[PDB]
Amino acid sequence: GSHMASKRALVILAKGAEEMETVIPVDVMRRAGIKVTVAGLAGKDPVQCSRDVVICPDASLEDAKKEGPYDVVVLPGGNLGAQNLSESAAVKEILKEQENRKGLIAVICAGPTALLAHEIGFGSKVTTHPLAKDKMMNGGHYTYSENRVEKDGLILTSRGPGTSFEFALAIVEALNGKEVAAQVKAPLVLK
Amino acid sequence: GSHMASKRALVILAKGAEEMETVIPVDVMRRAGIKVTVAGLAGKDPVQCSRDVVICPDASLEDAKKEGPYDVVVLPGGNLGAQNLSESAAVKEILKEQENRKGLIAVICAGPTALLAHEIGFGSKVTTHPLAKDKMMNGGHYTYSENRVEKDGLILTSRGPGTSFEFALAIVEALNGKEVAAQVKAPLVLK
Repeated sequence: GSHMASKRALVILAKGAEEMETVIPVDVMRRAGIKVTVAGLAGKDPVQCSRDVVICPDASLEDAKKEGPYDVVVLPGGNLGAQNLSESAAVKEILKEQENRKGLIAVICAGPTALLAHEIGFGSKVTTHPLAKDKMMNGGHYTYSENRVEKDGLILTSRGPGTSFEFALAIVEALNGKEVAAQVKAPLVLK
Repeated sequence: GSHMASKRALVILAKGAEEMETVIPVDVMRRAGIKVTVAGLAGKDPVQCSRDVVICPDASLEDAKKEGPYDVVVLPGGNLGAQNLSESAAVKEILKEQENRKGLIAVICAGPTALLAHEIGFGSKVTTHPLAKDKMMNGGHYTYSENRVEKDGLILTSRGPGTSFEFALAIVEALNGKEVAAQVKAPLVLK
């Protein structure tokens, strides 16, 4: 078929998610032509984020989970967002399936602690927000990195709001290649 | 009264606004303790942004306009967002009042072309997204800058999604001072 990759992303949006860490990847991936489904963890109703920005999901996770599999599953950070994701059986199942099928998992900031909660990617080199380091490293199930973006095979992690553009472009690069990522980067006026 | 500034921001959210350029300033200003009202240009219902992210306003502009004045009026970019803002009599009135009372106006990316439409801040040094330069400069009503953030008195402009953190921190600095801006910057993991 076509040499032009048509890819799909699942972004899981929980109450208390960091809104910048949600919107930057969604926007940047859509700029790349990735079909992104913003899926509300609890359901389809609008989601109150960490600084009270309210984002309306495209669908409930309930419904979006049925339209899998996805080329990447994306978890934003935010302490409460990460907590909610960590407590979710539905999220456990999706991550496990994604890992089982050798699909990309991309998580940022406090997000990676959801990987810890769900026993996903043990033994990976991972980064997190500096403040989430101890939580992530409790039990020594990973090797820690200070890299702004870290990609260890199909486990892609990043550090904070300030690494969100780099994180999103790394996802684009992994799904669609370097040239597509360069195209999307070009008008962003990034440093 | 208190030596600790309690400040208020009005962010005007139009259909087709750039969602990153909306959420980054809202989040960053709220991190600073600024009371931010995300006001929907057309009303209080959820607003579809440039890459289809849907953000629920705190209020209609109709209602928020009555709770003025604000310490800063913020206009995000996005071509369609900027167009809608440029066509709005309500926005014209708010900007004029803000300029008349020597209050801050902060605009990013395509956003500054709304200043042009409304004849706001003529003779200011301003920047825009590179692609919006010609539109902004039509009629020679401003002096152009390539600075990532440009502040000419009470007219603060910036270039794109990639300058959004710098733009938001500049607003924080203008309202609450350098130390508050440093506090907010510290955990962002910015380059």
